[PDB]
Amino acid sequence: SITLRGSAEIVAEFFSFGINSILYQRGIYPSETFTRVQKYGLTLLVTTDLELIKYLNNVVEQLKDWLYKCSVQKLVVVISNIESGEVLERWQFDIECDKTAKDDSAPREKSQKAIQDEIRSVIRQITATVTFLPLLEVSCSFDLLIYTDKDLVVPEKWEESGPQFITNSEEVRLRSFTTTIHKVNSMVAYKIP
Amino acid sequence: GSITLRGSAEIVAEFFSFGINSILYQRGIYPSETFTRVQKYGLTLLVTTDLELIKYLNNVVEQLKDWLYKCSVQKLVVVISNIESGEVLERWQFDIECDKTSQKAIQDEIRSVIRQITATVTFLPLLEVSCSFDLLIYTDKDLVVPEKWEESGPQFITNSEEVRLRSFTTTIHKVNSMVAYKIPV
Repeated sequence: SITLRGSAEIVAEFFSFGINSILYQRGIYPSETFTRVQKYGLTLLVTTDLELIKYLNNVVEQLKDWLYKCSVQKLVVVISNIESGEVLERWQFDIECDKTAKDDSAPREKSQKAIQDEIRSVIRQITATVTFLPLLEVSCSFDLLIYTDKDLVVPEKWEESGPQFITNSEEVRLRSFTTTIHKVNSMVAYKIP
Repeated sequence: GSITLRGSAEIVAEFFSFGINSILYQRGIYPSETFTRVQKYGLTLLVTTDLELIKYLNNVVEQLKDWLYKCSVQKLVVVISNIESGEVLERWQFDIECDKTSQKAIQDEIRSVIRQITATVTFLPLLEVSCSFDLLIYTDKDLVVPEKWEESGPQFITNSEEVRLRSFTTTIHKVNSMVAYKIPV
């Protein structure tokens, strides 16, 4: 059994490792930037750069918050050529949320194993994605997007931003894990050569 | 759907290998740590490193590289089925575009395949039980095919835990033959 207490966390945790494993599997940050660790029963890499750690701790944390409340539905990783500004790759996580859970008599029935396994297969897929994605050879920087309700108060630093879709694109839809309180559809979108 | 492998023989085999590999990875048939990244044709590819499999996937692919140099094999079909159940779980079908026998060319081919395989694994349910592989080499009713290859086929077992796969077996199914004609007038 599992509760909003934690299902908020599980998904936040996912975004940490995912965003890391995206950044590493892409060439966003240097390969030696990251360290080899165990989670979900795979070996993923998380970053070492203090700047990037402090950064992600803030987002993983801020998401944990909003997930509890069901404010956030989209999280996007926008990979853009820092030389030009142009967008080259775009990882997009849709978050179907079950509002009627704050009000649940009993915790949902679903083993840790279950959920920690649906993910093992998502992350696993994102990894095998490496073949057909085009290679980023220009200096690229990333950026997060969070989609949320107008009916929410967001800390002062954030600010409204264009969607930044890819001029000429090709998407590929991926597996979707779910805690029964949060479903996360994941799909990548690359620039057609 | 079904994936189309176009090319000469020395190649189409290698492609099959890359695909049947990707399937084993993304479906968690073997573990994650079973595999490794290797680069060939300027691409990165996931391939397995369990010696059992390599031996087997090799002998079957070599014999396939052969039947192919003359376009005798029409389609390969992989049939992941529950091992006690019997019930099929999913089929992976490869249609062959046979050419009897630069690099930008190959490159695009591999991608379309891995990309196909990948977009597919999206819609499949999670696997959760033990299971058997059944490779089906579909060939011309006529063939140098040794008797053993048909019906029983060569196979291997792995009772060792940590691996979904339990038996992988190949078998040749001879069906008909095709001849392309024109009609100049």
